[PDB]
Amino acid sequence: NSMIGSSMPLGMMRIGTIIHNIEMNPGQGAKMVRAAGTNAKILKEPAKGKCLIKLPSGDTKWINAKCRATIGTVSNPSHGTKKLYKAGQSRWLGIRPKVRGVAMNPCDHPHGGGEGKSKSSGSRGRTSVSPWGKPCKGGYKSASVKKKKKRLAEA
RNA sequence: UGGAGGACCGAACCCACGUAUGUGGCAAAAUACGGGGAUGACUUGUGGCUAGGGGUGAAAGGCCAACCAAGAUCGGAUAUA
RNA sequence: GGCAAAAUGACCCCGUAACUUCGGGAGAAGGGGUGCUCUCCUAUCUUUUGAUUAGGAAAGCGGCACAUACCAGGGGGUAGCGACUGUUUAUUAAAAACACAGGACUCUGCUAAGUGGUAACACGAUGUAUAGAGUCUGACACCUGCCCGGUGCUGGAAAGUCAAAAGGAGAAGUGUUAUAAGCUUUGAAUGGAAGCCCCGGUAAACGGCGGCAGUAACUCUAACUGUCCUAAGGUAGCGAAAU
Repeated sequence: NSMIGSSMPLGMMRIGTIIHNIEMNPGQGAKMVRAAGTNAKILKEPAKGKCLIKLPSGDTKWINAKCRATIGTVSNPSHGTKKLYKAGQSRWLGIRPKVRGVAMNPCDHPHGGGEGKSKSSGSRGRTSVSPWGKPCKGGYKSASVKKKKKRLAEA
């Protein structure tokens, strides 16, 4: 009897199930997967406090057994599918119009300038860069690779 | 039967497209006649916030007290030339 | 440069094309009618008494003229750019500029990434990958070729190469002594993470995408091949174009 909407610690949870609304620290409060209809999935139960979970990001983590979850995927699966159809919809949600790089005068974004469209060089030009010299394509992480690799190689 | 629309025509309203006027003018940016949208990414009143290598920008090097590729005013300072 | 000026305009009726995303084009275009008088019937109307006001029949009646003044769309055919409504250089540029929903890539497992500050801390967000940030393009349809050699971004192997801290052992100054003790100066074999070096990965990352020389019963050109070079040698498509 694993029934939908119910919660419990993972210690009373069986392998292969589907879950959402996990909490990272023991009882802190559900901060893991929460969005409209997105489902994690457990992978095993070694009785060492930890439980290996596969998250929607594809990657996986270990959560203490005394932590909790909610059976079944979150509600409302379509929201990730509904395509808006004008500008007013964004505006209502809260957005404002976002301006690109190659538009701004060079004084304002590293991609500026040009007499007509252009951004960077054929030798010099580094890549496409954020407003603060940080590059955004290629797999860039900016020395948070330290944190990533530490928490990974804890496996 | 219903009454949706970043729907339509058109005053309030805002905005500022063309011509002519004016060019110590009525006015240090207006007027006449025509123009565009006109339930929406709307217009507005009130009061609060962001302050100069900074703000803010549906991005023009635009705007920040009538003159911004770095405000105003004091001071270094009778700067230098 | 038909700029301006002119003209069309209203209501009712007739009828209305290409095209298509089948919602629209569309007030498409193109026409007619519009006054008042009495009568008839119709409705309607309690504002009581039966008539009055409007509509639509049908007969007059006058004017050149009957939305008579004021008010009030010029329309059609076809390219380019942009999908459009929007926004912008207050106070010479409102556009093809910007945005825009739509698309892809990259980053983030939550003390989330990213941002402001020194720093607490705040935003992110009383949000949790169908989420948030950045980047390029810009509805829709058809589609999106080749190159990772360069710049960047990135994974990774042991090798050497390592800066500093760790520092052998020499040498040297001075000390009876002519050079032991001792202090001191310099040293200086090993030490050394990243990175450098190397091998990879990336083009909806920044970027680049060629020459020659012969060759057919008309020349031509070359379907054919020989060729030099690259990392790769411009595919679909388009084309004296905003080029």
